[PDB]
Amino acid sequence: MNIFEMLRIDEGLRLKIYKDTEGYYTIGIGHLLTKSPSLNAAKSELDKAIGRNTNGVITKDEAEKLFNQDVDAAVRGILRNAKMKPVYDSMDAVRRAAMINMVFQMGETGVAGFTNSLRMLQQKRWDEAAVNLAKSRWYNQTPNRAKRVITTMRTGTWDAYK
Ligand SMILES: [Cl-]
Ligand SMILES: [Cl-]
Repeated sequence: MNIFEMLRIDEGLRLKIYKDTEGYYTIGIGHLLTKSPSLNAAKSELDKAIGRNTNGVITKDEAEKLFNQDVDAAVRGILRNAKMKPVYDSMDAVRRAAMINMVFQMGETGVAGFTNSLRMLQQKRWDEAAVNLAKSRWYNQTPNRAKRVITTMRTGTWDAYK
């Protein structure tokens, strides 16, 4: 298991524009296109991203290319974030993967405001952080996924994903 497989499980794969859990236009493996209500807008954003006239449908290969770029960007966002980087650097590999999953889902910004959880994580106070992370809108909206990520962070193993 690794970040890629892990996220491909949490996000799924869809080759036609779809609405995500928040009602936003998405495609591929969790690639958010736009927070706007317009599909035309979404379609425009897709075509710019892919570099062709897609008409709202992409191939598997294209989905994977967006996904790779998105994972890469999530990492780099963490490393560039003054609140997040030291937390991340302090952790082992499995737990770093849990953190990338979160930033992938919620944006660097969204994750950088879990101040309290970040501190506990950095202190290696796992059960506590786990409890704190569940006290969030994130957990109340997408509970099944949040638990998976939260157990991974908690245990530092991939059991939630087997
Ligand atoms: Cl893009
Ligand atoms: Cl979920």
